[PDB]
Amino acid sequence: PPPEPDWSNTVPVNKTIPVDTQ
Amino acid sequence: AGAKNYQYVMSEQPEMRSIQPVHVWDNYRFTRFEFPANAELPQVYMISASGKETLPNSHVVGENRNIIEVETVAKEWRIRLGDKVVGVRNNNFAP
Repeated sequence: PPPEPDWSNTVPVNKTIPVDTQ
Repeated sequence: AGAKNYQYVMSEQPEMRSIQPVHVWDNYRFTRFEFPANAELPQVYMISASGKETLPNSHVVGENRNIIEVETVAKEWRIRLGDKVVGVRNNNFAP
């Protein structure tokens, strides 16, 4: 079925964040 | 090596979760897209200054080549593959 981004809940693409803890 | 800014937002749909990009981060030079290792790597488009979708030169990196480094930075990214699509938007724009 046709996908199409409805941005229903609009979920970011950054959750882990690459910083590397030291 | 410095302080980068990766602010992205993708449509939350459980139907297009298959090609849903894990995480995304850009840089003053190039931008990289992290995708699942069990999933396939789709094609990421970009909204030109015209108004239509254009497919920029993409690259592959990572320990499993599950990454897609695009040679350009925009505010709107359209990930399409097969019969599914995932709308992504960058809310920050560093360059």
